[PDB]
Amino acid sequence: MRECISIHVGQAGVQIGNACWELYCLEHGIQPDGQMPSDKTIGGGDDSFNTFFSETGAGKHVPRAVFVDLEPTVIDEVRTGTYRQLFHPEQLITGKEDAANNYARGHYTIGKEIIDLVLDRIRKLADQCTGLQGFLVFHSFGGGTGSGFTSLLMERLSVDYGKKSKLEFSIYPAPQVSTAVVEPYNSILTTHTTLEHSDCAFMVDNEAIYDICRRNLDIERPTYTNLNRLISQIVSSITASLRFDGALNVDLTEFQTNLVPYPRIHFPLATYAPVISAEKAYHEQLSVAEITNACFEPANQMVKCDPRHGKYMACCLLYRGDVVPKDVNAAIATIKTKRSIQFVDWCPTGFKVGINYQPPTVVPGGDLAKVQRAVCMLSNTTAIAEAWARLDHKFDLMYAKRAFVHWYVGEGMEEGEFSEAREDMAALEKDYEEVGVD
Amino acid sequence: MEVIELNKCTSGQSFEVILKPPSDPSLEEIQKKLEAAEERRKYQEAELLKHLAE
Amino acid sequence: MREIVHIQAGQCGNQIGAKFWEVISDEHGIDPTGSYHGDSDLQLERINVYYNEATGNKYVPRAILVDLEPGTMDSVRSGPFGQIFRPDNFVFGQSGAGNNWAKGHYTEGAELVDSVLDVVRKESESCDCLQGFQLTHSLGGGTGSGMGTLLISKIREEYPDRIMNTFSVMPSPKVSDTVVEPYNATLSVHQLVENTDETYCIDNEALYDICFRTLKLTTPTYGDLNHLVSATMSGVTTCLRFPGQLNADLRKLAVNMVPFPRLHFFMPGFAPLTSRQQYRALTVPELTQQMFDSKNMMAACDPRHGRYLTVAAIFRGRMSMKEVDEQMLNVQNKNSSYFVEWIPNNVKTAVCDIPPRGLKMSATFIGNSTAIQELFKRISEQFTAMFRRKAFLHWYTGEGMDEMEFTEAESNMNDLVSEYQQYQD
Amino acid sequence: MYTFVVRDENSSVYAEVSRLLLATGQWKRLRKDNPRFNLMLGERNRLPFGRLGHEPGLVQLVNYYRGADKLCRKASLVKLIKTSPELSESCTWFPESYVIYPTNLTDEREVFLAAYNRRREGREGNVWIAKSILISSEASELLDFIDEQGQVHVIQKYLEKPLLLEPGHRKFDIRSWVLVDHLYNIYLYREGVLRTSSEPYNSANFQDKTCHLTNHCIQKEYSKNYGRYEEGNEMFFEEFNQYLMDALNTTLENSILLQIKHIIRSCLMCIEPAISTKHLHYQSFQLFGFDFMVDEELKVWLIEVNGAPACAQKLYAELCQGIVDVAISSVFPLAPTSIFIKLHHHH
Ligand SMILES: Nc1nc2c(ncn2[C@@H]2O[C@H](COP(=O)(O)OP(=O)(O)OP(=O)(O)O)[C@@H](O)[C@H]2O)c(=O)[nH]1
Ligand SMILES: Nc1ncnc2c1ncn2[C@@H]1O[C@H](COP(=O)(O)OP(=O)(O)CP(=O)(O)O)[C@@H](O)[C@H]1O
Ligand SMILES: Nc1nc2c(ncn2[C@@H]2O[C@H](COP(=O)(O)OP(=O)(O)O)[C@@H](O)[C@H]2O)c(=O)[nH]1
Ligand SMILES: CN(C)C(=O)c1ccc(F)cc1Br
Ligand SMILES: [Ca+2]
Ligand SMILES: [Ca+2]
Ligand SMILES: [Ca+2]
Ligand SMILES: [Mg+2]
Ligand SMILES: [Mg+2]
Ligand SMILES: [Mg+2]
Repeated sequence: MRECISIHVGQAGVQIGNACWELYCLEHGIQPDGQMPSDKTIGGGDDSFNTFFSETGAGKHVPRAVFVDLEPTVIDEVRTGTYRQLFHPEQLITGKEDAANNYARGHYTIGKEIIDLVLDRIRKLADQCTGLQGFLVFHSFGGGTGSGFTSLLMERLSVDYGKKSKLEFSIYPAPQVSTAVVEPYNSILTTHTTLEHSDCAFMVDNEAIYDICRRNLDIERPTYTNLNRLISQIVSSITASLRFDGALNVDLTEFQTNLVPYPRIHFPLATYAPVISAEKAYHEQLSVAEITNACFEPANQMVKCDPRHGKYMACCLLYRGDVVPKDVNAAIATIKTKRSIQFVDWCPTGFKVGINYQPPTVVPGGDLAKVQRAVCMLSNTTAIAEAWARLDHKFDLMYAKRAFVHWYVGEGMEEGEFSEAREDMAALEKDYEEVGVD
Repeated sequence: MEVIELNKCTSGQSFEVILKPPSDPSLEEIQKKLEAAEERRKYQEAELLKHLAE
Repeated sequence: MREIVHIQAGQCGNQIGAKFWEVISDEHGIDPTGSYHGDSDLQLERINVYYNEATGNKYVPRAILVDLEPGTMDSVRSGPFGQIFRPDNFVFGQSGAGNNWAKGHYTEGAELVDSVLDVVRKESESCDCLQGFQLTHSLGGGTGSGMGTLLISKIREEYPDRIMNTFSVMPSPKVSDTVVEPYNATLSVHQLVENTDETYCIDNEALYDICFRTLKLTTPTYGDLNHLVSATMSGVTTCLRFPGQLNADLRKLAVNMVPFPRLHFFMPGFAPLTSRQQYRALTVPELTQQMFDSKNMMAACDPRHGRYLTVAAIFRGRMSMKEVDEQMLNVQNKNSSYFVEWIPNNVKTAVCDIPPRGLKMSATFIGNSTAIQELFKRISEQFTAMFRRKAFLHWYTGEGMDEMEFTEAESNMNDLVSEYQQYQD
Repeated sequence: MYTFVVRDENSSVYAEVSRLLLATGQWKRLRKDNPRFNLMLGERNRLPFGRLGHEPGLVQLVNYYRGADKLCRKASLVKLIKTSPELSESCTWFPESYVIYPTNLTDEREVFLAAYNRRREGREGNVWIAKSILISSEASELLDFIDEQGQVHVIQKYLEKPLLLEPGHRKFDIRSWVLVDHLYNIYLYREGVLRTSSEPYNSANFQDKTCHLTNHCIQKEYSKNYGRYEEGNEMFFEEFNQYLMDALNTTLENSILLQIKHIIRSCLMCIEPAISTKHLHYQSFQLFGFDFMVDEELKVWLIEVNGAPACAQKLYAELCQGIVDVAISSVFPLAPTSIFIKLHHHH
């Protein structure tokens, strides 16, 4: 049994982390007070859920998490929320004034004076691990803290924990739920200084989560609560293998091996289905072939793109529910004869498949409905580069006029780090095209 | 259409299917980046105060 | 706990500020004695942003009243809410400024500035974490213009990394006290260019034309103009005074509205504006057609003569947020020739559930528009029409100023016009 | 008030569409780099599809189906036909073709020689054509001509028995314009053209390519009888239909039109699961120009498919207006007797 330490940075990272650990508890049977009736080893044990929860002599199950925000308003929701008893105060770190959506401010100005503190709190969670696997980092692209402070924390974690792996859950900026104009800058700044420090990154485009809420859940104007309860469902499915008995994705190392053959291309696309409204009278339950066939629809991708005009490098299918291998293979055959799935000639055309028999848990009173089976597909497609193209294009439009650039230089950053960062994306985009197009 | 490495436990099972075969900055350097920008903030604020003194 | 420090200076500064505290104090359930009597916890959530909590559950505004004559401030202390302001926060002289920028900035004002900063420092020292400052004042007078900018220059010296925000009233010959108002305004504008992050331009002529033409006021008065500024000030500050994550911090707002350090002069707007057909409910489409209409803008500038660098909208009231987005996206998509295409998504919309007093719903417009150059063009034209003949210069040279400093203020603002011009293309 | 942008100044077709849109008073043109657009008339090469469908509140539409180059490229078309089971290698309406890469760079060189040596042995007609033009009956010259270049080429069977119009004894081809809207309905323009050759067909001299190539630019450049029989070497369906009835005692519908409507279906239906925008975040629609050949047995063969074709001068008005009815207005309705023929199919 090896431990996994989760790190939530910024508002988006913190709220999403609040919805995952809420979901983790309902899944593993943990109550708000940290008590777990099904755990027969009191204050000890090396079970599959112990990779995410430590135990106290009193029987409390404490998440292996650390929350970090440069302003206390968002983390204060955790200290008084439903699951306040789960964490102790050390795990929650808050500042006094934020980064004002300025990467330079979160990385340099404010980050420098708080970096040593975070590491020390993280070192305390590491001092409980008998064999720490790595870290799961949740943050946003647009926020000054989520972008600026994350890249700095990543640089430092590669120094204090060299051999340890580091995965990202990043939030792609979408104008429909953002009031910041400089989020392109931040996104492209953080992705540059973070690239060589992350082993595998799952981008969730708010635009995708937004339309999935409006279309499937019939929410006219979704709130962050709606978005986070869905995002944590995907996260739960991706982390399940680490928290349950199983043989696929049993530790963070298996994610890079099974999903990232080329290092810089460590952004797998995620697809999820089904997402059914809870307010529905009563839905006809989908089969294995129907939910699998849905994983190849742009409508339920975490990043809107067209995989048909890309080339897959790897592919995983995580099933949760009443599913058996006989049904999985059946659907795959039928899909290959219909769909357009072009692999790269230096990778096998295969699918690693995991199955967990416990169906997806739903938050009481949430928006999602209880389904008997559901799947999450992690596919490394060159089609995700479309996201980088859009983002890069917006960057070019502003930087051409140096718009807003003074706010970054005013916090000590050099104007050169802009182009240097943008040239790295230009290289990232070329690596995708060299691997996909003919 | 082959199914290899079938692993089964009580909570589930995982396997593989093959359709077709194929064909850092040290601690010293980060403290310098941080202290370098902090020096350009100090020089920009000094020039601001110098302007205000004039 | 993100506290703001309010400062009002001069005749215009204090009367407008006074009404401002009258307007928001009503929205937060604060009575003229400081006691709270609202009915919604949303009223107190962000109350410590503009108010200090004294003993007995009393809420004392975080405001500093400044003037070089006692007249105007005596009226505030005897006005409606005058009793609510901290007694020590009244800092005033007796000389007066004689509507002279030089007196407010170099001679009279200089003698009183140190003691006003003594009070600002006393308010900041109590703040758990200070966002920044906001100053209400006029630019055509002598105190709020001459001494006001002196305070900003000195505040930025003692707090160089805090946000400096101002509500500036621009003079107009149609609403003119003295003929030296262009001199005073041209001299302040250079200070605001250098030492302020955000400045809400408010042209008195626009306020006049709005009262005469739209509101149907036969003979408008300063009080009528101040009502609008109150409603407008109450509007732009909604982001900061209630639970809204859209434009929370002054620095965040500045970071999203100011693409360039010097172009930070905003055009504010308000809707509805109805004459006493006043009970009619106003639909979301109507709110948006007026909010962008020039006749609802208070800079007296035609936005269709320039381009929008950034735009912030705030909608207050129980309405369809889905319908808000739809109409906002409609305005952009039907007039995308007036929004610069080199700033993606330069139009942001915030929603607030608590409406202003006496309105089922309203909207507030905040626009960083290159058309604001039309304002600085009128001032620079009136300035030159006199400075070429050295007319009325003795009032200033007699206070220690040189014709050189006037020539520089001139050239410094003609440069500001040119700057707004290269970005309009 | 709908809005659109233009990114292809050289397009003679959509240039007219842009003129008709503004003549409606309900469409507004924007700069070619403004992303707040309802409709895009995109560039031919490297159209930025990845940036479409990401503007909130806007339903965006584009005039190029992403991935249609599979059908509008010489080597791509051949590869598509021989690999797609919907078309099979035994396809009867497409000339036997092979993809040949130059030796200075898969490749079907040896496969072509086998079928070539089989024809020279059986006394059959062994005349092939290379393109990406040379016509020769010797395998040595066709291959040697490709090596002298540096791009991919295609060698397919040359129809030695083409149908010849009389008087004249001249070759010709047929151009059919097909429009596909966002719902993937296949509309065929009721009006086609025949870009005819003004020179008599001669099968004993492939050196002079004036009587073998029916292109409008080659006939108007290397032909000495241009415009003799019909205006601009373009005979339309009415006249060509009357001719078929007078000489052969049959109609254009029965003899050729049925095969054309069948080819257009089998090609477009084949790639529908690959380019469809039925569940995409944006919508697509494209105009196509199919080039057919007809032999002396009244059998229709498919030559190539143009993804950015032009139109006959006489038919610019009627067709462009039709593109606005079924493709644009059906998505952005404004405030007949269709000039198309819907080719129903199973989606
Ligand atoms: N999906 C999702 N996105 C969020 C959430 N909160 C913020 N965002 C997105 O994050 C982006 C802004 O980043 P923030 O997380 O608010 O910034 P921050 O980390 O708090 O850093 P500061 O700039 O200092 O405030 C916007 O594009 C939002 O759409 C959330 O709870 N869920
Ligand atoms: N296998 C074949 N049999 C008979 N004729 C052929 C042929 N292949 C090509 N041609 C002749 O070549 C001409 C078409 O050439 P092709 O279309 O390959 O070049 P191109 O694409 O530059 C012209 P366009 O795109 O305008 O149709 C036709 O007029 C046809 O007569
Ligand atoms: N909107 C508004 N403008 C005013 C008011 N009082 C004065 N002004 C304007 O301010 C300018 C005079 O400035 P004033 O406040 O008298 O200067 P002071 O000496 O600093 O107080 C003139 O252009 C007036 O039009 C007022 O109550 N409301
Ligand atoms: C002297 N003077 C400018 C005024 O009394 C005045 C005030 C307000 C107004 F709207 C119009 C006028 Br006029
Ligand atoms: Ca245990
Ligand atoms: Ca590493
Ligand atoms: Ca004195
Ligand atoms: Mg924040
Ligand atoms: Mg006065
Ligand atoms: Mg061609």
